[PDB]
Amino acid sequence: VLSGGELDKWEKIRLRPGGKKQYKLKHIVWASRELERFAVNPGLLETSEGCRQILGQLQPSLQTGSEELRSLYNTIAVLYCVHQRIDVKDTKEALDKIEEEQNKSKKKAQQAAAD
Amino acid sequence: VLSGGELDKWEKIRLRPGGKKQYKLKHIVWASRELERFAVNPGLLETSEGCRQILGQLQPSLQTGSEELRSLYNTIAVLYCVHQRIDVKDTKEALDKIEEEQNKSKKKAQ
Amino acid sequence: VLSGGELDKWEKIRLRPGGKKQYKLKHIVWASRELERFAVNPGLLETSEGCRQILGQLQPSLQTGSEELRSLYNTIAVLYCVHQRIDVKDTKEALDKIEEEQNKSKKKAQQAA
Repeated sequence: VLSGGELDKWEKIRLRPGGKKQYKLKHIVWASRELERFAVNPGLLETSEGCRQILGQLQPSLQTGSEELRSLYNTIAVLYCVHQRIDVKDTKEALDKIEEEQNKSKKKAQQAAAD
Repeated sequence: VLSGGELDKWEKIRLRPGGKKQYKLKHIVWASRELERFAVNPGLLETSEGCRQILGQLQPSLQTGSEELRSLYNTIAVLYCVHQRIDVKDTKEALDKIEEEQNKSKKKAQ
Repeated sequence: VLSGGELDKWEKIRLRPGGKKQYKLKHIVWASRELERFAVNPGLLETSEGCRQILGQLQPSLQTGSEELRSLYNTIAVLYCVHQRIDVKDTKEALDKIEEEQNKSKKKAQQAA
């Protein structure tokens, strides 16, 4: 899933914005076997675009989603930023970074639109 | 999920349209554990809009849907009505009560 | 799910084109157990329409689906064809058939209706 080097980046990211706990290889194994459970292809965790796709399939369920699902989604958000080379200090910065990413492109959509 | 009173109602409602058996405490718990089985939020059973979001989430998987899914759908349907103080005597009523309130949404929406 | 003649047709189909292995009884059973797990009604498997409805539901998940889902969808693709008396030699022919119908009705109920 992660290059050693992505792993090194991963293992410094904190689970919560000021927390002492950090992401670990066990969180990737979990996320992979979780996706397996929900019949999503865990091989997808190995590229940015994979992760982008998974997040899109899970995005809709977020609202009514239990914290086991939100926990899965967020793990994959952090992974995505890691594959993307987007520097984050914790999970929330991951999610913000992804959002302000979408919001930028969806403007360029509106803006490419009137051409 | 339910206050007593709210739960008093619940416990006289019959599984069937017109059969003898009724709604246990045990069915809410089941409904809760089903939801987290489906990674859906169980705290949603605690509110009417909550049950209203769940039913909306579940409503497309229903036709093709298994007996457990349809069973989960129907008790959350009843939960909803009891929650909504829109009372009823069986599931079928609670279900017509959503088919027929949903139509009041559609006829008054556009 | 299948009737004897359907099951002769079935146990004569292969999983891959010039392939050796064909569809056993074990495949109908797995797919039935798989569907109940997916909270889908296994009794749908014994009709062309139900198989149809299961496939249209599964289809959006396919692209990011695991091999378990991909294999669930393929068995059911084949099962439909059989219920339809469509003469598909392997799974590949099964899935283009599913691909043929799924766009017929997609084009229909959007640009006709």
